[PDB]
Amino acid sequence: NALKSDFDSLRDQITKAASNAKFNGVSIADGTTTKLSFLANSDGSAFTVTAKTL
Amino acid sequence: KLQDSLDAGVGNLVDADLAKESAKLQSLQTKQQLGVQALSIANQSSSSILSLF
Repeated sequence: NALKSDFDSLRDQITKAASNAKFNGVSIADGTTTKLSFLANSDGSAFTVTAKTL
Repeated sequence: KLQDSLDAGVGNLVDADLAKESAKLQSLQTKQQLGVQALSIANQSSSSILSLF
């Protein structure tokens, strides 16, 4: 039971860590989007970064 | 780590690249001296016709 309790606590800490992985309101890892697109050139063509949900 | 990332990002937004500014400074100081010389040249135009009288 002590091992199970520790396991459940570490599991909840994973949720906290993933939800806090934001830089000024945007995240590539919290699961809230499929991708972020950053500018690649002056015409506005995108540099895609696929989201990796943690 | 997040506070360091936010501070480094503010630096990315506002900080000057001083190595680039040193080149701009030297060229602008040369350009200012040339502009003063060009203004001196333009100031001389009226005196050219004094010889005709």
